[PDB]
Amino acid sequence: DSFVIRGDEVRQIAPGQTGKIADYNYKLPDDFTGCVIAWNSNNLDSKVG
Amino acid sequence: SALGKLQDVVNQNAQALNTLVKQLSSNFGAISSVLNDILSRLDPPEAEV
Amino acid sequence: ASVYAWNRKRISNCVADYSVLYNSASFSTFKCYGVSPTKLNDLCFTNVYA
Repeated sequence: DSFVIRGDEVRQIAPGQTGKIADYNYKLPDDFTGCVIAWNSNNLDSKVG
Repeated sequence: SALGKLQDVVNQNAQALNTLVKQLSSNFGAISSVLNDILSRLDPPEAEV
Repeated sequence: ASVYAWNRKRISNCVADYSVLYNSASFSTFKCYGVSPTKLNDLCFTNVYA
């Protein structure tokens, strides 16, 4: 499950979390089995303009 | 005190029931001893604990 | 006020909506500890201090 979010919003992608994108964009179950991969993509998903 | 044995049986049964009732008022390390309070105060991840 | 002289404001006799706090994205940290943030609108309180 792949998506792009901010650098401070990475803590919300976890079971039992509360947040903005945790409610309105992407929700995980409380008994969630599996796990998340996160990395910095500042060189590919950013433009000066 | 002639009928002490029957009264003792009755007292022990009533006292055991009263102790069982009183044990509902203990929180056993939880935030509250009332289930309704916990359910109306917390989300399922922490209310579950 | 400074941290060593933190100001304590008593909240009483009002109807408070915590949606305006939870729905705003300005707050970097919005953590409630003894209560769920979304259940605050369903509760009655006193001894509220800011």
